[PDB]
Amino acid sequence: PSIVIASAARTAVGSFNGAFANTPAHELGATVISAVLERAGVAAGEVNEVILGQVLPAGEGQNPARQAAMKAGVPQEATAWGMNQLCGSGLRAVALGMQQIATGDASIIVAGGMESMSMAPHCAHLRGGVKMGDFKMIDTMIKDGLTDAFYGYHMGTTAENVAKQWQLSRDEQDAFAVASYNKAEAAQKDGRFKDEIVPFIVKGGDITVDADEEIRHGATLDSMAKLRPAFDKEGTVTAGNASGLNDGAAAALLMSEAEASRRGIQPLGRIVSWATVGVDPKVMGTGPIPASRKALERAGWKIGDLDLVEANEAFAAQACAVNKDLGWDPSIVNVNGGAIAIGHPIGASGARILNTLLFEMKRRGARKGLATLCIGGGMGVAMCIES
Amino acid sequence: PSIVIASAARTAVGSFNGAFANTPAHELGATVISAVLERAGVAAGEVNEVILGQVLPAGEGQNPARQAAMKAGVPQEATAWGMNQLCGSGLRAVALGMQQIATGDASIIVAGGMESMSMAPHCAHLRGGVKMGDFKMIDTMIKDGLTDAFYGYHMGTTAENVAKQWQLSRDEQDAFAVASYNKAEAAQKDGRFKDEIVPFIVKGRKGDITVDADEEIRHGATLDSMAKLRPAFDKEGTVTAGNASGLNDGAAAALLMSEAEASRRGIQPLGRIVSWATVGVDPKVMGTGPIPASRKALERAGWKIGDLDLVEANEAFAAQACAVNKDLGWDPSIVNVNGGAIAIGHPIGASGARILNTLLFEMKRRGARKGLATLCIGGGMGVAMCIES
Amino acid sequence: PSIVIASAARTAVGSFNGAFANTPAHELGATVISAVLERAGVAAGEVNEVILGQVLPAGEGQNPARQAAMKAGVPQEATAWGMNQLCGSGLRAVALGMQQIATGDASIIVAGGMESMSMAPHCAHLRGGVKMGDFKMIDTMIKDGLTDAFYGYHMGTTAENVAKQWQLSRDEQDAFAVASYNKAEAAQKDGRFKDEIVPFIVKGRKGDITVDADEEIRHGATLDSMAKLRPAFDKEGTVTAGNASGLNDGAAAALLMSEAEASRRGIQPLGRIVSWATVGVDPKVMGTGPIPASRKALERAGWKIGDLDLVEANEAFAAQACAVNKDLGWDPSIVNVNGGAIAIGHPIGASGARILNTLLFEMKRRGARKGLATLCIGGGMGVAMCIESL
Amino acid sequence: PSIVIASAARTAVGSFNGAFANTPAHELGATVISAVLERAGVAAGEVNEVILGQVLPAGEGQNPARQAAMKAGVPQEATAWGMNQLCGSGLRAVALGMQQIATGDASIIVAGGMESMSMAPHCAHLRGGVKMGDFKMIDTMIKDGLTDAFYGYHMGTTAENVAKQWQLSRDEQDAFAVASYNKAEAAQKDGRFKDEIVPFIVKGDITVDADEEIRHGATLDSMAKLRPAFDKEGTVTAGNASGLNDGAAAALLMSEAEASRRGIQPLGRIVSWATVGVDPKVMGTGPIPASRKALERAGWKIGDLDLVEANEAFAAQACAVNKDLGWDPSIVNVNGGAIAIGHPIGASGARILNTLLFEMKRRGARKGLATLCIGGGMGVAMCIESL
Ligand SMILES: CC(C)(COP(=O)(O)OP(=O)(O)OC[C@H]1O[C@@H](n2cnc3c(N)ncnc32)[C@H](O)[C@@H]1OP(=O)(O)O)[C@@H](O)C(=O)NCCC(=O)NCCS
Ligand SMILES: CC(C)(COP(=O)(O)OP(=O)(O)OC[C@H]1O[C@@H](n2cnc3c(N)ncnc32)[C@H](O)[C@@H]1OP(=O)(O)O)[C@@H](O)C(=O)NCCC(=O)NCCS
Ligand SMILES: CC(C)(COP(=O)(O)OP(=O)(O)OC[C@H]1O[C@@H](n2cnc3c(N)ncnc32)[C@H](O)[C@@H]1OP(=O)(O)O)[C@@H](O)C(=O)NCCC(=O)NCCS
Ligand SMILES: CC(C)(COP(=O)(O)OP(=O)(O)OC[C@H]1O[C@@H](n2cnc3c(N)ncnc32)[C@H](O)[C@@H]1OP(=O)(O)O)[C@@H](O)C(=O)NCCC(=O)NCCS
Repeated sequence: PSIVIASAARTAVGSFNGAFANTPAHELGATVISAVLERAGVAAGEVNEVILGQVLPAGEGQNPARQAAMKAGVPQEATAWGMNQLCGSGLRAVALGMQQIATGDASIIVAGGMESMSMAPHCAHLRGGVKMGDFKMIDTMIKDGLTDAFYGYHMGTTAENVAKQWQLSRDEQDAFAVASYNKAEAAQKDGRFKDEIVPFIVKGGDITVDADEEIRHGATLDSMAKLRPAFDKEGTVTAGNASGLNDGAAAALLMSEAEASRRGIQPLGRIVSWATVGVDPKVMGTGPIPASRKALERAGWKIGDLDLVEANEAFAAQACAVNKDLGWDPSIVNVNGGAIAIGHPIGASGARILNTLLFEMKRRGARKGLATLCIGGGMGVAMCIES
Repeated sequence: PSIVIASAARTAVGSFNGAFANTPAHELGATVISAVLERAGVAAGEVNEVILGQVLPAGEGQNPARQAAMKAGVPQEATAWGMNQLCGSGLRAVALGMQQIATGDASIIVAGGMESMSMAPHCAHLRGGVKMGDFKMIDTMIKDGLTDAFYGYHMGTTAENVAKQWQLSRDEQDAFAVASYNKAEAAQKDGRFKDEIVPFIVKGRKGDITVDADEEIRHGATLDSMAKLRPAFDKEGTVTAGNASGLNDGAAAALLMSEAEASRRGIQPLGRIVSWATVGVDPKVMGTGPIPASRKALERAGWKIGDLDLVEANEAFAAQACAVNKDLGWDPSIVNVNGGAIAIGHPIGASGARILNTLLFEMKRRGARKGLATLCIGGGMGVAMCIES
Repeated sequence: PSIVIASAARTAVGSFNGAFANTPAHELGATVISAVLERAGVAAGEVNEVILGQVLPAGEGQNPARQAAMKAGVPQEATAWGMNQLCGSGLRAVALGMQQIATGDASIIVAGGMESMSMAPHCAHLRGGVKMGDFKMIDTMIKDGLTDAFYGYHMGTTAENVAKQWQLSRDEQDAFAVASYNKAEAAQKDGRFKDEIVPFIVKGRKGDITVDADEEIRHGATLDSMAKLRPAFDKEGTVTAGNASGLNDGAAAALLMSEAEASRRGIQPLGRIVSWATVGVDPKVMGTGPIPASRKALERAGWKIGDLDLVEANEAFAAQACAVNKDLGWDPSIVNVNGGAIAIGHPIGASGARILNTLLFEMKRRGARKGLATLCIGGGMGVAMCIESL
Repeated sequence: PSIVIASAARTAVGSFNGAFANTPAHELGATVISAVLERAGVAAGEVNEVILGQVLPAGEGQNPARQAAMKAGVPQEATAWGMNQLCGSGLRAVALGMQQIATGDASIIVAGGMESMSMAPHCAHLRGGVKMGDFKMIDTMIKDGLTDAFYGYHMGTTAENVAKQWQLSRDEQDAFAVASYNKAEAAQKDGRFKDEIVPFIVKGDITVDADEEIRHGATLDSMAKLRPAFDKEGTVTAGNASGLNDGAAAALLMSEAEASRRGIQPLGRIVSWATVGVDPKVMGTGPIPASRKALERAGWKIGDLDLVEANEAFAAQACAVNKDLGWDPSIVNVNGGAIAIGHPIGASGARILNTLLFEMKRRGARKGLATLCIGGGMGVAMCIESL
């Protein structure tokens, strides 16, 4: 039961109300679905199932994963469904597609994630009727994506809990963000994102989007320190050291190692192990810590065996706590930047960092890799990759 | 790897804006999660993951499956997530939880579905701003749950295509519906739903109300009143409110573990999962989805259609249900012996686990050895699972 | 010039989300407009202008007063318009229609008010767009009708201000409310509302329903159940849902013409408008508006308070109504003889003309010569009108 | 009783979602109320009543006329109320305030209109509850301000009916619109709007003292390239029709004897007024019978008029009005009209009264006439004589 990633692709990460301001998530998803089939030389008729993670599907219609699969050219014989583990949806969907082939219930799976947070609507329950008084139109992006359902405050407040408990100062979080911007800004000019990015044509004059628009040029430590806190009047999490609201999609083509050998495909890597563990919702940013340990234990690897690490940077506070506890070399963690600079599409972030992990391992010849993210509500997910 | 269903439970199916009119889906889910743990003698601290299918989670908060697990008593160390394959979500989640234990990544899984379509809100994209003119507040239940995203018409229109293609008259669909109502009315009086139903406490402010009976079951469904109804989707069609399933709320789940685990704990499971399958079809005739799904599930299990002792085929529409029983050709006396969704109700996210609950307890109640549960899915898909006692 | 009220009519006052839950205000207005023409023997083609007070017209369309006139049969040559002085709109519209005839710019006026508080929609400004976060859908009835724009609290809080300054206890307000219910229930049983009420046919989906009785009047209002209610505006206050007027729908109007015109047509008018007045007060105690308005009206008419034979003072709240009767000092036995808005209902835009209808028909049945109608107005205003019989 | 206009003032007319995009109507009204008081030397404590026409007050609060009076300094002893006769509201309020003094029920009146069409909200009746299906959020500006309640189509459709019956071609309407822009742009450059306009401070603070709808260099070629805005094969376009605008205007009314006792030189004497209704299909023909009734009530002939202000709701309705009555077009809208200046529904009636009054004093005209059309099939006119 050896499962490999034959190919992977992702769209550029768009800013909130930016290039993808009016593009539904399934429009970004099918472009990625068509890319992983074209990059692997596999026809759409051979896909058995499409598994796309999505957190904000309100208003898009019946099963947006089916719409993305039908629009990419996957025939009606295949099936499609969506799943939601918040920020780990994109990565958990890859593990779920791996289990479909491992149990012998499928041969070729397209798994990933898609998210259009700009298209997230405002909602309100109006069936019972409002007899008298004002009622609130709730932002589904904030309520169903960014607000803890057990304590009522934003994910940024949970990052404040991580910063206060781990004793991470404002200057330590800002320096981590600037380092993420500098690595991401360098990677874009050097063209290290060109392989993983598939261009998306926004048919409006038509506009082709093939570059992450969240990268701001010349991020200075001085401009980072002038920002006001966004969640606590005297807090430490700001707009600079926290991930933003973004749109995008990413996916991967899954098949057995024997199947890839029969088709002459050179896969990006083999999925050797995965894990998901839950933590206290107050400190949801610490999720990747027990998940990465469980994944490495299942793979038989030590922390020193890792050659490349992709840890999602939801917040600068949560990212500092993860790298210090596990103790892995920070020079191999997010070599090309993180979500603070690239963007954070919730449903697609799991597959987004998997794309960056896969293409960078082949680019520099890394043998062992690990991708992990934190999940709102107090959870984590991790996956071990071997080239 | 042999995976068994150690226990199962479901809430009563409530009417649209009825007893559960103001109850969130995760509150119905938490009751079922606690029930399957109590009925199997398994503590909440041993659950590894909770998998709940849900189609309409807008406005309920971050990951309602996590909320249902935390409120049911499952500790924070465990994980939870939701999935969406429309009407087959409740049953696919059970197959997904079965795969978690088969691959050795988990030991005990709570899988099922929950749906509160009464709590489904109206929405509208307003970030760009409406400079001038009227805009529509869209019903998320209709848009994301009941409308085909490729052709724009309701699921009832796909049933009209099935009825015309299979040449099913208005009288044949009404006769199937009346049979479904009468079987459900008999099952309710005989108490055949008491074992599977777990009572839900509607915690109100002017008195608590206990719900332990499906309120959609209509007493004395007559063929004359069935023929008096108007078509609901085509001005000259055949599908009416009587021969079609309704809008409902409810939750259902099952406790999954290996056969060795149940033997170590002295647990007597309700059944072993022998096979499952999911196939896609044309969205125009999505009601024919269960036909190739049942064929692949039986083919994967090594069974023939004649080997089945009990059959649970979800009755999304009377037209779609008649075409399935006619194609496969199994004995209709073993299909939905206690009624179907036409009489009980059709909570989209929870229907897959709902009919699995009725299949499991009825197989135990009458000593059936082999069973099959199957549903159709909007967009042109089907899902099926074969159960052996 | 001498302007008289040739005829008057009003619909039954409907409960909030009751019989008129889905009937637009102009549908109730058209019924009343047709009634005052039939009761006076005046054809619709003779009306020069229709003046209808309305406070909550959002969502009803372009100028609902014009819609009510066109549906009642008033030809397109005539004009129609709406005005808004809150709770005094129905009565101010009559004074405004009288001025149209006084200045010689019109001959026959249909003036009154209409209100459908059940049909008042929720609204929100969405042109700029909500980039991120929740926004509020505002109840237009609460915001534009029942909330003071200067202090932000409900009209019921202004009644609490009146109760504190006049030292009106909960027991006195409850006793005033129970007395209002018993007078209204007695008047309804005796049929004293039949003349003023015109039946309204609720064109529904499963058959037409005729409404000809005020449905807010509850039979057998007890002081014990009144005292068990909780305060509705202050957690430790005195104004409750029982001693305060409710949310209601309805319409009322009158046909105005000169005394010489009515004499030429052989019409016996209901009364002569002798004087009117409107004065403003502090918005904190808006319920005291009728005190300076009634005095200014009596001064303009040359009357003293003792000359009045009948008084119709709108009962917005039990606190404001008790403070008005104590200041002016008129005999309470001649004030609201058939009950008030606490029992009948308070459709804001139409209440001014509603109590004018009750004053006019009660003056004719008992032979009263001098009458006065007055109401309080949100924001700190009052309006009053003096009527003399013919 | 002879009633005069002691003073008049108006704000600059703002574009839809322009300088007044977030300014409530009563904020514009208070500025105008304070202006007419200062220009006449009359204190706010002397005002008896404020009468402001307003058509779209949804969401602004209880009686916006009272809010404008309280903020302008008018004491609580005075009264205030709003009225609604659509487009003729601003001018009818002046006639109503004139009647208050004629009957001896008031001495000093501030009458006019105010409108903030940008602040008009979307609404929907939700008390009964929407059990199932989609419902519409209704634009109160379109529904309660611009849509005929008897035939269901826009006011621009009624102008199409006017154009067909009088046989007014597209070229004639475009030439009328361009002429209106050129007259308004010339008057602005020469400063003929400076006297009537009171500057408004949009609280960086921004001072607005110029009508922002006036476009410099309006060409006939770009006018003819525009598409019809109400009928796919119609003749009314965005260029030959008035727009959606915000603004306020008012006037100070008192008896001629009162002004003489105060040493005030009035802008004019109100000699007559009239309002007549017409068929709602051709509501633009309202000024035709209304102006005749006003002239008949004043004892004047059409040839006696020295200056005319006829609101330009549409180029089609304005051409039909000038042709029927037959007055000299060289004395009609000498400084431009609503096609170039703007058309704030509640304030347009008083807006053209301001333009008529200051232009009559500027050139020494003795007799004037202001008139507008009203949705639903009505018209209003007023005759002014200088003193
Ligand atoms: C930033 C956030 C908190 C919302 O605040 P926001 O108003 O939308 O942020 P904006 O970009 O619109 O404005 C931020 C300001 O800081 C400035 N700024 C932001 N990042 C900066 C940087 N890195 N360097 C310098 N300046 C910066 C922006 O230009 C902007 O300027 P302004 O003061 O004129 O507005 C949003 O990113 C957020 O909600 N993040 C949560 C992500 C999350 O929780 N994901 C869940 C996974 S746990
Ligand atoms: C069919 C549907 C439109 C029904 O609409 P509905 O009008 O709200 O259904 P209701 O029962 O509330 O109203 C139906 C009317 O017929 C009556 N009626 C319905 N079923 C009846 C029956 N079986 N016997 C007798 N009378 C019946 C009802 O009492 C009601 O009375 P009314 O005429 O006074 O209104 C809706 O339930 C539906 O869309 N179902 C399919 C949803 C779906 O897609 N499910 C998943 C399949 S993929
Ligand atoms: C006072 C007010 C807030 C009440 O809100 P409400 O929810 O509609 O009050 P309700 O009538 O629906 O219910 C009140 C309760 O008291 C009871 N009650 C009301 N009046 C009663 C009476 N006269 N005697 C005995 N019991 C009474 C009702 O039955 C109800 O009990 P329930 O809830 O168990 O059924 C509302 O009527 C209001 O806003 N009034 C303002 C009037 C106003 O401002 N007018 C403008 C003039 S300035
Ligand atoms: C006609 C109306 C719909 C305007 O159309 P609109 O949707 O607002 O579109 P716009 O106003 O932004 O103008 C549209 C285009 O015409 C162009 N245009 C407008 N006026 C122009 C002019 N005078 N000369 C040349 N070009 C012009 C604009 O630049 C714009 O070009 P763009 O689309 O590339 O940005 C609106 O102004 C209206 O309804 N007016 C009627 C008001 C009314 O009836 N009041 C009641 C009277 S009784």
